[PDB]
Amino acid sequence: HMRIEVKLLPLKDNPILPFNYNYEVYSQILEKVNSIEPTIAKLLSSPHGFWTFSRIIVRKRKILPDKGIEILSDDVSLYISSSNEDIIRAIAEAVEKSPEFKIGELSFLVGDIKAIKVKELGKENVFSTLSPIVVRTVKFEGNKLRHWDLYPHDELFMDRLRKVMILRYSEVMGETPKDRDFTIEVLKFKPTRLMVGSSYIRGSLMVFRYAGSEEIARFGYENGFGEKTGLGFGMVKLIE
RNA sequence: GUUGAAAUCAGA
Repeated sequence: HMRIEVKLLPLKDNPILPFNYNYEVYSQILEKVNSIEPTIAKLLSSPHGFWTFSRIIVRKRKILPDKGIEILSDDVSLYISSSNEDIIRAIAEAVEKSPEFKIGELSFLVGDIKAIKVKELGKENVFSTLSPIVVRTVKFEGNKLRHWDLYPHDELFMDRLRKVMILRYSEVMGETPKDRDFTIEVLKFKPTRLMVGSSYIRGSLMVFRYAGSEEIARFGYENGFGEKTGLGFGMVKLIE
């Protein structure tokens, strides 16, 4: 359960963070890490989600709807997580060696990095999404193939999330989990839409209660829930 | 983890 909090310090003031940063944070960690440990960088780039990171966290903020999130605080925070402590250790080094980050017009500077004290998981957990959760299927639109994104109110959601976690689990943990069952109940739910590169990915910001396989619970906690976790999706905080 | 949240919403 290696999880870090990277602190970011905004150059200048009246700083405005753009709404869609996913691809830019992803590709910048991917390079920084590639310089230090090319071998791990290939894990970060995998479709299978060997790690997750969160929304850029701005504690004191206000919404400017056509521009972005104004940072009224001194600092913002990124939370990176992974079940593999080699990945976490490499990201921490690489980011320290190349502390500059550019997002849109803005530029940050990596401040203190902190390992995070992690509460233990029970039989039943209440999770909250730090980055939205993505579950995709495929559909024909006319003569074209389309990503079609699912939300928890969709009938196929639970079915596809099970399948994606079991599949992800086997690839990154190496074997299938002994216990393949779980159910989740949605407490609070909001839809969101991110532009990553050329495309739009839709997902779920949500609070939910998980019940089920202990090995899957702990996998999603560390590597994120759902798909595209590598692009900063599906990361969850644990709560009471 | 002071985000129980953060605009936009099927895209040519």
